[PDB]
Amino acid sequence: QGLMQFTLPVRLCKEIELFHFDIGPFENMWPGIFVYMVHRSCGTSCFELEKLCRFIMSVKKNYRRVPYHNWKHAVTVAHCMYAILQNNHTLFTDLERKGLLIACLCHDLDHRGFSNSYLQKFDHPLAALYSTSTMEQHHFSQTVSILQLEGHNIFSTLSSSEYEQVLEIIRKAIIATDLALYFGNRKQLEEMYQTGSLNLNNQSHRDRVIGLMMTACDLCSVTKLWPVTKLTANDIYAEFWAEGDEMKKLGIQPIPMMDRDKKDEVPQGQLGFYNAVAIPCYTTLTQILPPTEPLLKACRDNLSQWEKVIRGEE
Ligand SMILES: COc1ccccc1N1CCN(C(=O)c2cc3c(C)nn(-c4ccccc4)c3s2)CC1
Ligand SMILES: [Mg+2]
Ligand SMILES: [Zn+2]
Repeated sequence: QGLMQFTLPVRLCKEIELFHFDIGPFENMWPGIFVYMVHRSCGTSCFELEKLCRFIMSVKKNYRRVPYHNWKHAVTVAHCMYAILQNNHTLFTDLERKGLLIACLCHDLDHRGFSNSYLQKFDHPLAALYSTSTMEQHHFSQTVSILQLEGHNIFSTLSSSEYEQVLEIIRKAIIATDLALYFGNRKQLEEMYQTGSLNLNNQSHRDRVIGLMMTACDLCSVTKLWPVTKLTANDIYAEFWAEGDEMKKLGIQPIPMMDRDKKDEVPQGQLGFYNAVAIPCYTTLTQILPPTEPLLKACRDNLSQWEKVIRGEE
């Protein structure tokens, strides 16, 4: 370091502060974008540049060449967390700022493009090792593995205490990306916010709020400009339909979402997801953290674009 400030071209320098930023098609700039975000979000001092770079490149190596759950998704989810943190400066601890961008970059490590359900019906060894949140316990495991490589300990300055705290933020943040867990997490938050029992000084409450941030960042393709949203959906479904094919190979009719013979039902499927998942997620998030409102507004814009697709207005 340490008078070595990363800088981006002007258009990226400005637009990276906005929730709807797309990191672009130049894979070799993504490490640079992430370090930029860590530097501005956390400090130039929070991590040793040499170690941070080495960690980022091993994380990248451990993402697979799958249509959707890839390195670009990792960096996209970390950019949404960066926009949330930078719009809510004073609400987060020094440990939280450190751990959350790392959690986001690692949250789908070694994803194979298959759901927890498929692993369970295939009888994959991971499903025997981890009975719930199967892929998410795997992703956390891969994170600890990489932190334990020589020259990869980006947390080397933390005390024993702070190190266990930061790895516990990361574990909880990554487990929360299991959408099966989102529904009750958001119900509890909605009740806590409305009865006014929500207390950010309660560690158990902070946990829930970071859980919700993790779902928000993870689903953030629905908060992009329509052409980004529309073209990402193609990647999402290319994984869904492969999984559907693999279900049929086990002798199991897949759900329609995964059946490539039911492509026609995609736009109605997106409506259900926006209504049952996305809109509620950003709504409750915007109640807890008012400056995240642009994510809700962009989500509602994309809902209305999918209504236009159904009405043949596109
Ligand atoms: C009744 O639903 C449930 C009830 C209890 C537990 C689990 C569920 N499932 C909910 C659905 N599940 C999904 O993975 C997802 C389905 C879709 C669809 C359609 N578009 N996107 C998506 C993602 C990211 C961006 C844009 C669009 C997603 S992600 C799995 C779990
Ligand atoms: Mg995941
Ligand atoms: Zn993800």
